[PDB]
Amino acid sequence: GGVTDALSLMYSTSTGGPASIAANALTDFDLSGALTVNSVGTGLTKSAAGIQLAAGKSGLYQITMTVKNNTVTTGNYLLRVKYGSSDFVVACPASSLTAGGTISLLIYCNVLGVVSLDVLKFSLCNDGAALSNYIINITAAKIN
Amino acid sequence: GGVTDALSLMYSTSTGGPASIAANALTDFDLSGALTVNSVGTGLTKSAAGIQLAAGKSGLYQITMTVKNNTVTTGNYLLRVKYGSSDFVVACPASSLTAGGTISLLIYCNVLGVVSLDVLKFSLCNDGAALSNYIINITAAKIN
Amino acid sequence: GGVTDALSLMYSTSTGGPASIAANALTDFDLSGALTVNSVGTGLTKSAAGIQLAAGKSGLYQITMTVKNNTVTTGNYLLRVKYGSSDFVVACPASSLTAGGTISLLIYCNVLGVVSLDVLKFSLCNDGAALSNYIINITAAKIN
Repeated sequence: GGVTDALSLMYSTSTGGPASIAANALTDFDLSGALTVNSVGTGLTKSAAGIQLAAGKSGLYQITMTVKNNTVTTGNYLLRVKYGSSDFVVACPASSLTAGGTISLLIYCNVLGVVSLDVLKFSLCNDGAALSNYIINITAAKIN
Repeated sequence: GGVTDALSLMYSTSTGGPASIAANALTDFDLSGALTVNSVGTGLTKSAAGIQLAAGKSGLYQITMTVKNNTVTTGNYLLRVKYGSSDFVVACPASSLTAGGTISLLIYCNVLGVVSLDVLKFSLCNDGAALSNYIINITAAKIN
Repeated sequence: GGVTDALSLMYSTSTGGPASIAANALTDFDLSGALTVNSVGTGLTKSAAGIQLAAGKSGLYQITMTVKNNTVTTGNYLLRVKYGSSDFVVACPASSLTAGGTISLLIYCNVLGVVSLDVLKFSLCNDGAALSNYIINITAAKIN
């Protein structure tokens, strides 16, 4: 029967992202100006903090964030997703064939009802170069 | 209630894969001869191009591709999944304990109704050696 | 409508994990003493072997295991998930910004009805240092 809530975004320098994502650092992304590719329900909404979870929406969430920045083919792409006190990370070695990275997660999210706390945060970068030619996709879906 | 469509494949030199996957290159996999491990519905079907999405099947898709080739324990395993104009990648450092790699994604797929365009494409390799001893699994499920 | 079965665990030295996870080796985790963060249904239960699948529960499973051990920022974090004869792996380069790793999978699980065979096994480590300051999360959900 599908899922009750979901949000899929496209993030780039033209769609709400920083003109240049600094090298070797992780600053959470303001997602208010991201392009909404698909939306289901009203429990997940973009904001300057990341992706907000509406009250009463505790449960299991499937999350994916990917990045391609074909001009940066060296170093490692660092990706991070946070929720409350938990944070999840991964490092993806860059190459000409894999100019970017991916992080996917199935996590349990407890919603306290404090908008500034109930938010999925996202960030990524390359540890050796700035990114100003990226296509980033962020999708989250409540599967239970 | 489960999902409406899903396909899980097992790909090897004995089940439709190349006798030898060339090193440091990414050629999309012909999946017509892959072993169907599990199948749900009729929206996702294997083909020479990858995994076809039937008309009217736009939505959210959960995808995973993994590989084990225990004889190749050096370099990085490069994995890639494509759909339309988007492509997702990841690099996984090889070791004797981790002789392979993994890429998982939750992406939104828009189905235009052009079989040759509406297809999930898959490819992987090792950046320093050819693979001729691999077990590859590819699973895709429409979750919304 | 959500999922029929799911289990989300929090594993640490205080919640059932080894006082010290040996370097460069993969020993499956005894999950009997892990903290149950969320539980759905009765098909997935923790045990000394990993996460048990109840009889009649064959199907598609979404799995994620993550680790953070902020004091170990070098080498690669090696993660592995096994089920029956299949095993899936990934390596995640460590850094101060990414002190850990992630592995996510959508796999098909055939349940034979042999408790000691129908179990998801988990293990991870750092290839250059022991881990005694970790927060590990393991979540599995039957999506079909």
